[PDB]
Amino acid sequence: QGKIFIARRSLLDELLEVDHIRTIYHMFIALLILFILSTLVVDYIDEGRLVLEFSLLSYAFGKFPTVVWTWWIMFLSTFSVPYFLFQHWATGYSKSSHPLIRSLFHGFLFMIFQIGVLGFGPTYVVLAYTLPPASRFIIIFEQIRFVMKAHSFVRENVPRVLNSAKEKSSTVPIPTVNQYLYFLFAPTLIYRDSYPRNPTVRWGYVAMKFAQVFGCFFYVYYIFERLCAPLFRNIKQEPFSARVLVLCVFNSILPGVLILFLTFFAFLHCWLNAFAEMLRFGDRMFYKDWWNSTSYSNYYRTWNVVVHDWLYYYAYKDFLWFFSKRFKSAAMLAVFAVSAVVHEYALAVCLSFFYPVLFVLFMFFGMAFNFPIWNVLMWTSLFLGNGVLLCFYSQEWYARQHCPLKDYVRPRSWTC
Amino acid sequence: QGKIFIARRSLLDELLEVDHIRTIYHMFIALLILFILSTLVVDYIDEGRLVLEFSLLSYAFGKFPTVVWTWWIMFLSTFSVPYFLFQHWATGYSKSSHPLIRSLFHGFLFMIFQIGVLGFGPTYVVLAYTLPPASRFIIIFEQIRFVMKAHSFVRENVPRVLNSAKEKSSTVPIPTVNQYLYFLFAPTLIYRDSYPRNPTVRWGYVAMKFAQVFGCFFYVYYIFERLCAPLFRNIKQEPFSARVLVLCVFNSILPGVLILFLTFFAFLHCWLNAFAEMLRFGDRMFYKDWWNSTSYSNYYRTWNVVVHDWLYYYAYKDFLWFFSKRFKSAAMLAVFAVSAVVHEYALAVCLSFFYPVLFVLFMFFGMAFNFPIWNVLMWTSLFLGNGVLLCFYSQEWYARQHCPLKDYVRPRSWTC
Ligand SMILES: CC(C)CCC[C@@H](C)[C@H]1CC[C@H]2[C@@H]3CC=C4C[C@@H](O)CC[C@]4(C)[C@H]3CC[C@]12C
Ligand SMILES: CC(C)CCC[C@@H](C)[C@H]1CC[C@H]2[C@@H]3CC=C4C[C@@H](O)CC[C@]4(C)[C@H]3CC[C@]12C
Ligand SMILES: CCCCCCCCCCC(C)(C)C(=O)Nc1c(OC)cc(OC)cc1OC
Ligand SMILES: CCCCCCCCCCC(C)(C)C(=O)Nc1c(OC)cc(OC)cc1OC
Repeated sequence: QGKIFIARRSLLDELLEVDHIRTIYHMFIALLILFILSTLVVDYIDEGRLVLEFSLLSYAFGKFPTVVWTWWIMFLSTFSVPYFLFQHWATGYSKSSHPLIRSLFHGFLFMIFQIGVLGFGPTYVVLAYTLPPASRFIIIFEQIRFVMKAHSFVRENVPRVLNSAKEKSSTVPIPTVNQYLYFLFAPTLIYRDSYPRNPTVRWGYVAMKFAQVFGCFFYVYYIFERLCAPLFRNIKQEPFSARVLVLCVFNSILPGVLILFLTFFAFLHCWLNAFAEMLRFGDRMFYKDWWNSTSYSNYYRTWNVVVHDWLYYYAYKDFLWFFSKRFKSAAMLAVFAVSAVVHEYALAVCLSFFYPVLFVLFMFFGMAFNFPIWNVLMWTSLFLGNGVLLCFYSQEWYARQHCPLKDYVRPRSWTC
Repeated sequence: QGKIFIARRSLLDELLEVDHIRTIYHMFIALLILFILSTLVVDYIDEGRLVLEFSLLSYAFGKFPTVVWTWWIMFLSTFSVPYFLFQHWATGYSKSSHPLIRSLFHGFLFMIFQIGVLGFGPTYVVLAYTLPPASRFIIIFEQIRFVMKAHSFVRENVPRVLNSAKEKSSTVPIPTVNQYLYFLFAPTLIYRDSYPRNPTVRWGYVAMKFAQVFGCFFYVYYIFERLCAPLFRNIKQEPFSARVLVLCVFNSILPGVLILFLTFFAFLHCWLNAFAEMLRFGDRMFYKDWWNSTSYSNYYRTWNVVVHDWLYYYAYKDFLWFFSKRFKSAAMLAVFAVSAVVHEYALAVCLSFFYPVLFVLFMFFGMAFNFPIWNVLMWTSLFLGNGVLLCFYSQEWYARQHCPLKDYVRPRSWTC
């Protein structure tokens, strides 16, 4: 019915000790060194001198004070008002006569809080202040994580209070402020927080892995520059040939697959692991081997098991017993769908589109491969889907960048 | 003083059972499936129908009857006349009075045999019949292997006869015809042949790995087509910009590194292993982990340990005690040098050049990195060297293909 946190170490950290995968990692970072050397040489050729401009990151992270102010107000809101609302509701529930009306009132209050304060704020800051595209993504990912963990907090703390008031003890098991402040930075996503912990904080370890994140970000940056610039920077003498389109979906796979592997590694492994060992909770793995995945169910099961666990437990179970319809084969097909749309939302704000190639891509993916060789099929479909989504998104982004076309129903499909 | 053949299995065959490297292999073959699908789609777009032309292999393997006739005469020569010459020399040596003059006579006879019959034949077939470029490579690699194994045969069988005639026994330990015919197809390169053997012949195994070779060859083919065509097919509106050159040496690394990895795998692992288990001698590994290589000595030590063992034993030891000079630090720097030149020769015949970028590349490599982070330096230098050699060779090949310029001292360096 619940989840057990066991203190096993991260999978990739245990696996990276073997010398072969060690050499794969060294090959990756040698490729990065080659990238930076090629970039410095190209800059020294083009400008003659004065290397290391770093222009794309300056354009993508422009209004950074606005972003950090938005994050400050976001964090203080999601830290203060849900806790205070739950305190008031628990007191008014356990104190006096029939609180079912009061319970529905507080439930509406929390619903409007989450919806208003955590959609309107984060979404309308973007649509009002006209942020850079990458600076929208950080705050929208933050709002998604915050609403997920707030819903987790409430859904975990409701039934305990319910059963304790049914037992009718004045000692209401309300959570404290410090453990909530801890969970707000926890790498997990369920309010049953890191009661299993780590003994000490290896500061060399956290420094190494945080610098690893800081390096992987520049690896993403150099990948974007050296591959997404030559393939996409306004080669728009429109042939509309299927040859050019298939060559884009071919040539964008290497940047696509490198970005996917690298961002998996960076974000999950070292980002979370830095905020794990810095927070004394490195006591849970957050991804099994997603390459060892023949069927689709397993692939979703062990890619970013944080999101998978949150979605599975809360969405699957609660949203399932709420319906228990005659067609329960969609028990996953439903949640993935909204997952799709939330990813669509994640690509709706920062891209200023709604072009749902990820949505229909996921639908074709699932409805085609739900009905060892399966591992090869999974890898080839992953390459092709990654490549097509990357080429389509970059192509539409630069085609709308070509002409502003001043409701965005499928724009820039014609080369402007 | 000698070598011991132990029946340990191939390294990569034992390592490929682990599921992670298994997934790397499946990723590779899924990439190949994506390659062939992209090629069929591009052909169906360009021609409208009538897929699967296979033109480049028809041009590269044109005069195949001539190649197989050359190989037949090569094999029958190197199978008959060295054996007969050694028989006659051993008999005339152990039979009668002072054979030092006769021994020098037979030594000159074998020297002229190897030099004439195994340079002139194979090299002058090429320079007379004007073979396709890839069909030169098969016969020149065959002549190199044949001269190496013939020299091995003679250098192993001389001292045994010497010591046996010093002991003065009429039973001269001459080798038989069948074991020589076996060694001529043996995967090893030392005449101390596969006395350790395998019990049986797994025909499913040899069929699978031979089909694996046949697939890896097409993987090389599709790599060449989809990457070396767009980057190199006569984009010759000469800027002579350092930017275009560094972008070539950058963009040719992925085809370069894929070709190197794949050809290592294909040729060594499955080619040799098919001719190992089909010949009842899979009782020796022929490469350790060359990725786990920090220093240069180890890298050369365990890349294609067949050639390394032949060179090391015969060249190193014999050519070393023949000089034992005051500067013996070149004990490796010498042999590698001739190795370089033989590779240069391997790239002198089939490329119709002598452009020695591999030679000076190897020299800079060694003289710069002889004096974990070393693993990264090795990988980045390997990427850069592979890329520069591939771009230079393809560029010069296509630039000489542009205009024939009808002694080839550094041609096509100007864009024709
Ligand atoms: C059918 C054809 C395409 C198969 C091609 C197989 C090639 C791509 C694969 C199969 C097994 C692989 C090797 C297995 C493990 C390692 C250890 C790592 O530290 C470096 C890469 C290296 C050395 C791999 C390189 C590429 C490799 C040799
Ligand atoms: C400093 C930055 C560049 C490091 C980037 C590290 C990335 C490229 C590396 C480090 C460890 C690697 C993983 C280790 C082993 C495997 C198992 C194999 O079956 C699939 C690839 C996979 C999943 C690797 C993918 C790429 C990987 C995650
Ligand atoms: C830009 C080229 C494509 C790169 C792909 C990865 C980009 C960073 C994604 C980061 C994020 C959002 C956390 C994530 O992993 N996404 C994700 C997931 O977790 C919510 C679950 C999931 O189900 C199997 C599939 C998912 O992506 C398909
Ligand atoms: C075309 C792009 C570059 C691809 C590189 C591999 C091509 C096939 C080579 C096949 C062959 C000749 C057998 C070989 O492995 N060469 C080789 C070697 O053995 C003799 C020893 C050696 O010393 C460390 C270095 C060697 O190559 C640098």
